Amino acid sequence: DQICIGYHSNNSTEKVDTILERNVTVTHAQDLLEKTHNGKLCKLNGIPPLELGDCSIAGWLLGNPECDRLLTVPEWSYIMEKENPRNGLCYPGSFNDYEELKHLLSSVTHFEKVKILPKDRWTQHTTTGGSRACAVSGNPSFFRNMVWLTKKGSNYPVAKGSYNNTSGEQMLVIWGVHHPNDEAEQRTLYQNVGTYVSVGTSTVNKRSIPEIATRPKVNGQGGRMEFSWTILDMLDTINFESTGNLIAPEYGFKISKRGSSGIMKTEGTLENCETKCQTPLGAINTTLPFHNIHPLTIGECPKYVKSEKLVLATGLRNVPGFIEGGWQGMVDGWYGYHHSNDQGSGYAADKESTQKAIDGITNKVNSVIEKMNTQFEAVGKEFSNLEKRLENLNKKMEDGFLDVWTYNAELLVLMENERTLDFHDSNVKNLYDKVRMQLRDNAKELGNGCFEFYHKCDDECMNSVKNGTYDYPKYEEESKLNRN
Amino acid sequence: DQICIGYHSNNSTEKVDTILERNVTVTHAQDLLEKTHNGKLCKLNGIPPLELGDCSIAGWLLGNPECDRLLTVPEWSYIMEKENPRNGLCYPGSFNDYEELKHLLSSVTHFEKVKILPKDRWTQHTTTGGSRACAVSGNPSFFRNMVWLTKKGSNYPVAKGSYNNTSGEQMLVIWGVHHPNDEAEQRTLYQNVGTYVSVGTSTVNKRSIPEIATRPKVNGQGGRMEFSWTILDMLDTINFESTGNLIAPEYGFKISKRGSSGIMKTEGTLENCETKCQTPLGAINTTLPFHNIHPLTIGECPKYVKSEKLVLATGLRNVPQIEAGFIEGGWQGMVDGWYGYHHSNDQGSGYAADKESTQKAIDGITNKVNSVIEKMNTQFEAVGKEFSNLEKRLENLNKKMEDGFLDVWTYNAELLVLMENERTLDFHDSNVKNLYDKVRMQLRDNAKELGNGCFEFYHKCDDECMNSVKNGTYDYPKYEEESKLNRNE
Amino acid sequence: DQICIGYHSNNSTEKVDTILERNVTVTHAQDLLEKTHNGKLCKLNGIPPLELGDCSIAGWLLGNPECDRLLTVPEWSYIMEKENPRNGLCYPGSFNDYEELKHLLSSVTHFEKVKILPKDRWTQHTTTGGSRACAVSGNPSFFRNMVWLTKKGSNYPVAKGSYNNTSGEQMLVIWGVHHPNDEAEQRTLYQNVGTYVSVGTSTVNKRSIPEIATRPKVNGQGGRMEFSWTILDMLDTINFESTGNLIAPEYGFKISKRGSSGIMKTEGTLENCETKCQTPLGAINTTLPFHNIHPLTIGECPKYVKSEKLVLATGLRNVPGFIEGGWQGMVDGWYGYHHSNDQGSGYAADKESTQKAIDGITNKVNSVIEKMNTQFEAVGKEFSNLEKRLENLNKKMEDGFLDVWTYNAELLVLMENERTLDFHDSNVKNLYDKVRMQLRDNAKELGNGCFEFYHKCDDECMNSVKNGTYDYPKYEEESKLNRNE
Ligand SMILES: CC(=O)N[C@H]1[C@H]([C@H](O)[C@H](O)CO)O[C@@](O[C@@H]2[C@@H](O)[C@H](O)O[C@H](CO)[C@@H]2O)(C(=O)O)C[C@@H]1O
Ligand SMILES: CC(=O)N[C@H]1[C@H]([C@H](O)[C@H](O)CO)O[C@@](O[C@@H]2[C@@H](O)[C@H](O)O[C@H](CO)[C@@H]2O)(C(=O)O)C[C@@H]1O
Ligand SMILES: *[C@@H]1O[C@H](CO)[C@@H](O[C@@H]2O[C@H](CO)[C@@H](O)[C@H](O)[C@H]2NC(C)=O)[C@H](O)[C@H]1NC(C)=O
Ligand SMILES: *[C@@H]1O[C@H](CO)[C@@H](O[C@@H]2O[C@H](CO)[C@@H](O)[C@H](O)[C@H]2NC(C)=O)[C@H](O)[C@H]1NC(C)=O
Ligand SMILES: *[C@@H]1O[C@H](CO)[C@@H](O[C@@H]2O[C@H](CO)[C@@H](O)[C@H](O)[C@H]2NC(C)=O)[C@H](O)[C@H]1NC(C)=O
Ligand SMILES: CC(=O)N[C@H]1[C@H]([C@H](O)[C@H](O)CO)O[C@@](O)(C(=O)O)C[C@@H]1O
Ligand SMILES: *[C@@H]1O[C@H](CO)[C@@H](O)[C@H](O)[C@H]1NC(C)=O
Ligand SMILES: *[C@@H]1O[C@H](CO)[C@@H](O)[C@H](O)[C@H]1NC(C)=O
Ligand SMILES: *[C@@H]1O[C@H](CO)[C@@H](O)[C@H](O)[C@H]1NC(C)=O
Ligand SMILES: *[C@@H]1O[C@H](CO)[C@@H](O)[C@H](O)[C@H]1NC(C)=O
Ligand SMILES: *[C@@H]1O[C@H](CO)[C@@H](O)[C@H](O)[C@H]1NC(C)=O
Ligand SMILES: *[C@@H]1O[C@H](CO)[C@@H](O)[C@H](O)[C@H]1NC(C)=O
Ligand SMILES: *[C@@H]1O[C@H](CO)[C@@H](O)[C@H](O)[C@H]1NC(C)=O
Repeated sequence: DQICIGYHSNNSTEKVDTILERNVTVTHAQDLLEKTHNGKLCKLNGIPPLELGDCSIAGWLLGNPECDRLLTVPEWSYIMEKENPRNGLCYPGSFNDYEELKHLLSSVTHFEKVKILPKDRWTQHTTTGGSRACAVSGNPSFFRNMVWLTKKGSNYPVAKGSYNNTSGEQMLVIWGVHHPNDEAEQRTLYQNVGTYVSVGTSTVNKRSIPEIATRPKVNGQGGRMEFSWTILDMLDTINFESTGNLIAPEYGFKISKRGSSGIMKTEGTLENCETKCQTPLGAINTTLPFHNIHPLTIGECPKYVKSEKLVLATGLRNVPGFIEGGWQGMVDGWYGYHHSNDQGSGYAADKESTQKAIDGITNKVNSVIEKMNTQFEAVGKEFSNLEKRLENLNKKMEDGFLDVWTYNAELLVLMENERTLDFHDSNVKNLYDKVRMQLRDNAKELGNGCFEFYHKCDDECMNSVKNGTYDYPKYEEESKLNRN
Repeated sequence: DQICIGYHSNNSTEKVDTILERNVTVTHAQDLLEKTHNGKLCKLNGIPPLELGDCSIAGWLLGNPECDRLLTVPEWSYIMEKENPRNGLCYPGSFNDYEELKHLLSSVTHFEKVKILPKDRWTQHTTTGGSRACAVSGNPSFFRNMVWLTKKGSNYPVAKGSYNNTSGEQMLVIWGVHHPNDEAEQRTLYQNVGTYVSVGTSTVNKRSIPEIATRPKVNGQGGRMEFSWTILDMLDTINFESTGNLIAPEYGFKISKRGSSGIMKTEGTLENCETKCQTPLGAINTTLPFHNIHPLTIGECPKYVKSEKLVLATGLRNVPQIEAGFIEGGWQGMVDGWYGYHHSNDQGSGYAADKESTQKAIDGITNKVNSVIEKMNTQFEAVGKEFSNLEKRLENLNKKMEDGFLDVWTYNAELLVLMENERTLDFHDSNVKNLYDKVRMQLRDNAKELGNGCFEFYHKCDDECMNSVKNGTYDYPKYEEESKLNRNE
Repeated sequence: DQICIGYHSNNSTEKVDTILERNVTVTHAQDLLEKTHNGKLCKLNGIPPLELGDCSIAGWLLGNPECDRLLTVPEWSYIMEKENPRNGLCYPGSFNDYEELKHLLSSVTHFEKVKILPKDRWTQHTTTGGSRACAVSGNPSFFRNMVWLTKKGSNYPVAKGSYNNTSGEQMLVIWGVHHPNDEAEQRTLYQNVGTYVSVGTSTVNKRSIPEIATRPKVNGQGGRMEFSWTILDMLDTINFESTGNLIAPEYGFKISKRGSSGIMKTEGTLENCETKCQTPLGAINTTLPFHNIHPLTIGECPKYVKSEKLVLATGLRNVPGFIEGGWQGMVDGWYGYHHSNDQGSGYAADKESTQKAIDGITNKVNSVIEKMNTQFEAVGKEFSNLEKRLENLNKKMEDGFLDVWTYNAELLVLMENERTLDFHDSNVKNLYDKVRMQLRDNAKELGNGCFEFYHKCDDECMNSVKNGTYDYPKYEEESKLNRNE
């Protein structure tokens, strides 16, 4: 009668890492990292994104003539913008607090255009101005959402306009000022000198004086246009007054939906899919809790780790008694209790320690996945030319948190793998020690892992041993008899 | 003649958590987290806070007529403010660099009001102006700490004012400019167009022009007042000069105490205590090194971890015998030590507890606890800050930084406690096994092990011999022949 | 006839720390922290730094009369500046976006002065203006890189000037405006009131109005000067137009080399070295992976840990069979097989488990060094008086990352030391257990960590025992006969 204790072995070829060892073969391994994407920019939960194409956000909002397909826009999930869009400010100029506006838009879904100041009310001015820098079929044109006020005859009466926000939600209004390149152009466009533009609401209050200087010709013109914006609250009023150099708005952008969104800097084109989260390189379809594609993602999907391998060893060592190696024969459990009697042999497994080990390993896996749900998520942000210190601060903070969490994940995986391998070895050793303890001195220890019984006993005796019910006082006299 | 080795079990029901097992019962556990507070706003080391109430900081410094109880305030320890104070700028307007002023005030204790420009020196102008927006008992009034200069008769001569800071410390000066809502109002109040307000110090150079615009009515007025500030260095001079639209200061605020304080956003009222540190929800009076009430605290008290439970296992496992050794469970009789060494002689018995291993294990566990506590004293402490409407990027940056550091440190603390529990339980098991192995080793082969954790001596010894075996002075050559003779039977 | 099992002991006096016990004596230890510097400021890879002395960046760029030794400056590796420089803006005033310019300079090597607007083209104005705030040898002087245009005779014609950047790289241009203290001074200097200064590029549009006010006297003057700057792109032109209060530039600064550099706030001078890594306190010359001198560093050299000692335990516990302690007479390896045959004895050491332990320890050391090479590196930054919140944010972020990484390193070292000591003890115990298992009952376990054979066998048999080729059916009969006695 022999009762050898061992561990199940198989033919898997999965390798894991450890603190003391590298490239170790195990039986069962669970991967936690996804490294594949389909390389397609496409829908999020059935709502298509907004594709600006060769357009900028400023060009979309001001109404660039080239960007005429964005005049009416349905609900969206995210915004796709090129890194250096070509169609931006048709007329050269600047946008004040552009990056703050982009940050505000990042969490704003569907807009709704409202005609707040029609073009027919300006009866004492000319509203048909345009420039060749914004040309359609060769003829001069202008922004679609704004009006350029100019002389009518030879006078420029004081321009007044007001809007009381009775729409129902918050509204965004954009206005501008014009800066000519000489006094002659100012006199030929507005018939006044020392003009002003005044805007006033319940919170904001500006009065801007046009600035005239000689400048290089950008897009053919030496003049510039300065654009500002504000957010108008419910039941609030905005007032406009100008003796000259006013670019009045015609539409305000009501905020309609709101939600979680973002702006993506991609060079791709919209295709037809349906994914759950989207990265600037492609979509992700996964159930694993980590990925290594791109830090900036939109939707609900795994955390980002800057690593190439994250494999958790949930099985045993693959080395083909337990002092020589594993057993290929066993298929039931994890720990070996070889059967060999006179009437027959067998390969029965142990149902006691196996369940405990499975529960412990599953608890460890779940704890590892659970400890990392509080990771750091990066959010896109834009910074101007004179804000390089802030940009460096943001970049360094994001990189530092990413490195910290990558280190944490890798160290946890390594330590858990080492603990798992040692845990299995200790479990097998403890089972062998318990068998030797219970059986006591009524056997000889062969050395390879099992005992040669000193007393002849049968199926009932040794399944009693397996159940931990061997009774030393029950059968020892014949053992001592055959001891001689 | 029979010795045994086991461990100690008791009646405790504290539960601890481990990286592999959940809700494991132990003998002794030490708590580290604190989850209670009195829910009262009260004193810090005997110094009461500055309770603004319904007033804002601008309303306190400018002298809003509703904030007349704060004209002279004593030394404070922190400032209590509401999220949306009702009484701020009674006359509508703005306040340039408000948040920088609040950041400066977060580290400034007791002020001292000094009359730098008396109201009576303006003998060529009118100083009795006021608005119904800041009205007391129906009649018009104005800010208590400022002067509104208007024309006297039909003339507004150039107004000049200087102050040389000989007060002995740094001074805070606040001025303003009035923006009317048409040209007629400007001519009715100052009798001039194209006016200016100029302020000049050694490091400050400004010249503001009025901005006339059509605006809605806030608190009944269409005009606005813009306020600015500066910090005057010692032995420095500040100059004022204006053709119109000047809201001149009358008092200057002198920094006197300095120290560590803060601005707390709360909606409660002051009460009677004496606390060591204060949170916006209450106060903590304990000695544990962790808490989970609110990230922003003023004073000296534990660090913040976003966890619900943090218990360290400083004891054995609790699996007592159902209905005599470590293979079955623990013994209730060991009240002297941690590692039991039950003995039983021919004439008597007992439950003596070992000493050499117990003291070493106690020292090790205490060192581990102290190391865990000491490794986490370099945590991240959150500091309150305020941001404007056009600074959302900066606010998001600050919020993300604080939240990320809190998450990192919470993860560190939780993982450390888990690993400590695992290794402590394994340590105790290994130490019991080591003691048993040492006893078996010294015993050599002069006993038959019963299996249940202990062996019955083949040689018949007495109290002295078995005490020597306990101490570790068992001599094989002295008592081997009789043992062999007995085992021959 | 008897063998024994043990480990190696010697007379080293290195102490390591562990999570369960402090100041443990070990045989072999490795240090990972550098705590020494030469206290000198000196060259980085053969290129000397730029020594500003008692001058600020603004003083160097605007041409202060005191900083006359920096008119021509060769290539550099880093910039030396004092906390409170003496010679800065000789004429009192301000510098717009000073910290952004310093950040731009933080990654810019060699400049090249280009004379863009000569001093002789202003044939309708007086260019010889000067002040006693910047005085050389008593007489009034001015900035060397700037021109002060005043009236000539009794007229101030409109002043125009343009430059087209054909130099071949980006060029930095600085201009200024003047603020007098009274209307009389403005009339004396320029003959016009309500003057303007206008600057225009393809991305910059500005119109500045002089601000006249009464101010205290700084450096003996009540006026102020405000300076601004811009970066000119290639093939882009800049236009200047003013009716007064214009401080025109004469030189532009072409960015010629670019690279990695920095600004270091120090008070020392330049000595002679050839270092690879420089700190504001001194230079570092080491191959260890960590240091604790100063967070700010220029060059390539170890990471910063805010700690006092970091020692990794490589060897065994140094206490002088394996139960009573280690052996002092073993020199070959770590785990030994002290044997004593009938005709002799010895102190042989095993060569199979020793290699495994050596490989494991080396892998652990290399791994510990490898995981900690993605640390956080601090970069110097400057903030103004009204940017206190940003400064506090930056300081708190840098400090927090420093503490996080210090904690990580310390915990790693402590846990690894515990694991190493336990690993060595377990390995020795495993060796003894495997020998005892292979010997089967043909042994009399003495207790002291080793036993006496029950069968008399020679050197070859003992070698076979040590090599794992011990044969039970070879010499068991005589052993049983002996044990029956
Ligand atoms: C010197 C002074 O304070 N004068 C007025 C003041 C200003 O004339 C102006 O309103 C600045 O905001 O305003 C006060 O007076 C007025 C009301 O009583 C009146 O019904 O409506 C006026 C506007 O049309 C004006 O508001 C005020 O602010 O209430 C007070 C004072 O007389
Ligand atoms: C063209 C020029 O530089 N002219 C003066 C200059 C200006 O007149 C003005 O001071 C701008 O700051 O200032 C200098 O002259 C003067 C002193 O020598 C005199 O004692 O006091 C003057 C003021 O009351 C004035 O400061 C100067 O800055 O020293 C030089 C030059 O003559
Ligand atoms: C903007 O419109 C709203 C409503 O259309 C105005 O609010 C009303 O004001 C009148 C004053 O004559 C009150 O009688 C109403 O009760 C108000 N309605 C609500 C819903 O509050 C508001 O006054 C207008 N804004 C301005 C500047 O006149
Ligand atoms: C502000 O007052 C201080 C003294 O209270 C002035 O400093 C003195 O200036 C005179 C110049 O005539 C010197 O003789 C004294 O030695 C100075 N005393 C001290 C203590 O420094 C200071 O000049 C005044 N400020 C202004 C702008 O005049
Ligand atoms: C600045 O100088 C460059 C180089 O001479 C000018 O670029 C040239 O412009 C002319 C237009 O008449 C073209 O024919 C050349 O081919 C251009 N040269 C290059 C290398 O592109 C540039 O126009 C000048 N700037 C201004 C404002 O005139
Ligand atoms: C009211 C208006 O738009 N007027 C004219 C403008 C301006 O006069 C300036 O040139 C500013 O661009 O410019 C054009 O001549 C041009 O060729 O761009 C078109 C147009 O006739
Ligand atoms: C496995 O990792 C070890 C590192 O110890 C390396 O030497 C070996 O080449 C690796 N093998 C493969 C197939 O990558
Ligand atoms: C995502 O992968 C699963 C595979 O489990 C597949 O069934 C599913 O169709 C995939 N999703 C899409 C949108 O193709
Ligand atoms: C457990 O036993 C102790 C004996 O000291 C006793 O004080 C305590 O009240 C008991 N606890 C319970 C819940 O019975
Ligand atoms: C203890 O933790 C276990 C987790 O395995 C949980 O199932 C059980 O409900 C917990 N008990 C209590 C009283 O919370
Ligand atoms: C703090 O609590 C302790 C109880 O441990 C109490 O003795 C002490 O008086 C309390 N301190 C205050 C200020 O209430
Ligand atoms: C070693 O460390 C211990 C801390 O447990 C301390 O008590 C002892 O003084 C230290 N010895 C030396 C020589 O530093
Ligand atoms: C740095 O130290 C090494 C010692 O290994 C020495 O050889 C080398 O010359 C030193 N470098 C300098 C610049 O002194």
